[PDB]
Amino acid sequence: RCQRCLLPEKLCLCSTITPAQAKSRFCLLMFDTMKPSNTGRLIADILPDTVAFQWSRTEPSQDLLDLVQNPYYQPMVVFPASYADEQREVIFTPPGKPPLFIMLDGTWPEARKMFRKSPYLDNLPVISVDLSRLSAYRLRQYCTAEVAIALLDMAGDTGAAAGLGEHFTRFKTRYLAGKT
Amino acid sequence: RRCQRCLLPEKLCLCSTITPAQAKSRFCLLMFDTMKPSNTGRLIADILPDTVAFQWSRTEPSQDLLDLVQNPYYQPMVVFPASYADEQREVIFTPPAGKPPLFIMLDGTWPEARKMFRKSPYLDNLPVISVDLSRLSAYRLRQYCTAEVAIALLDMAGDTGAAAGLGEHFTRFKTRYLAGKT
Ligand SMILES: CSC[C@H]1O[C@@H](n2cnc3c(N)ncnc32)[C@H](O)[C@@H]1O
Ligand SMILES: CSC[C@H]1O[C@@H](n2cnc3c(N)ncnc32)[C@H](O)[C@@H]1O
Ligand SMILES: [Zn+2]
Ligand SMILES: [Zn+2]
Repeated sequence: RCQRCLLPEKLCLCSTITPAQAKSRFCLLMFDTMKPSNTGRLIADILPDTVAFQWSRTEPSQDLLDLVQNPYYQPMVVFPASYADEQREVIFTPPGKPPLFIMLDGTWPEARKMFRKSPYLDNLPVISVDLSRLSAYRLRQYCTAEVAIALLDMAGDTGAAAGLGEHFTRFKTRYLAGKT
Repeated sequence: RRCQRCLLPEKLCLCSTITPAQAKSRFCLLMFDTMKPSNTGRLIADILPDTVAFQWSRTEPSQDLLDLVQNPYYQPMVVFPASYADEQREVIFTPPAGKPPLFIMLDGTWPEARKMFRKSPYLDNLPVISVDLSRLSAYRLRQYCTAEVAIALLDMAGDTGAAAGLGEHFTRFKTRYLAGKT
């Protein structure tokens, strides 16, 4: 197995990676800090400015707090609108200020716990994802990578959205064939 | 649900990725019947579109096939393991210089290629070329199928650009063929 791409050495895709540029930026809030089937790591392959943090219940990192409170960005929590309280601001599109998409990586019981017990995210708006936009990139819950492609298209980053789609498709195919 | 041109599930269609190459060598596929997706001889035509294919016949060979294996513009070779040749049969381990090579492939199952090798009087005066398969290492590829053999022959003839192009195309097909199988 390759160590960079985690695919068996006969199926390495590291030679095919070509990054794209986007006005949007991603922040990965990880619960365990990686398994080969985790799709959030594919985002950094196409957008190397992606930042990642290990989630902590008691003591959040000072690097993380300085980012979500940086007025340069318009931060927003990416989580389905059904899970939000009646007073929580919910939006359906990313507004001038470049978005900072905060993803909650992990299984659904863990992403719910991260959503419910992080006081530093409670004043941020929630963005509900229009997954219908995956049709324009010929893609069919939905993993962290598929949601990211929809967000890039929602913000006008078509070049980066198309790139992540071909890279994600390239990975899924070599992953299935590696099981054979 | 399956693409008609590449014979893979439409979600794994690779037709948009095909880029042809150019080579001094030419291929002639002698086939036993008409297609199963795991048959690899068609990948050669994707990268070298001047490939010609004929249906084998025990009684009446075609005149397009007979005129081509007697056209003195080419140097024709029967691609077959030398172990099955008569002791008087000329055997070679490299394509000669000058005249461009014309590789005659016997595509089918090993009982079918053996029958064609013995019952074709129009092929018996031609030399048998023995393929050097260790050349597949230069293309990161590990008997073998028809397409794998053709990559070696291209390398023996000095057509490295086309040998590499067919290398990617073969790996692409095999990867997407295994994935859609699961
Ligand atoms: C493996 S959990 C997938 C993650 O992607 C994001 N996500 C997935 N589906 C949705 C959705 N329908 N709406 C908003 N965010 C989502 C959330 O960050 C979630 O924790
Ligand atoms: C019978 S299907 C195998 C295909 O690979 C070719 N092939 C496999 N091994 C050899 C070999 N050792 N010498 C020549 N052709 C071979 C065959 O001629 C046919 O095209
Ligand atoms: Zn790799
Ligand atoms: Zn196709």
